[PDB]
Amino acid sequence: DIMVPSFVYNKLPVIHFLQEKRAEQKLRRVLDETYTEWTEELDQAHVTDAITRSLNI
Amino acid sequence: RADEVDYTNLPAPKPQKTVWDDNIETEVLRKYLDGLSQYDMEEAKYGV
Repeated sequence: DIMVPSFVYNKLPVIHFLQEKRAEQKLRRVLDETYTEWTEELDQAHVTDAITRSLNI
Repeated sequence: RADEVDYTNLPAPKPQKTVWDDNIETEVLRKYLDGLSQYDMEEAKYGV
């Protein structure tokens, strides 16, 4: 009725602070894993060159 | 009566690099057109 309740009350602020940091840590890691991915596609000039060769030019 | 001419001498065929008009169709094709010009110059130098 008295003792355990008081010590639970004492624990609340630190646990709240640590869990807020843990949540921020998760969000930070989520952002850090994001990285714009640029793709490379076959240049059309080689297509235009193969087109020309096929013509027997 | 001195030397007249070296009949076995031929003036080499002076090649000229083809120049393409500067449009968007040339900028898009720049590499391909440059390759064609290089091939033309090689053909002119070697003969065919």
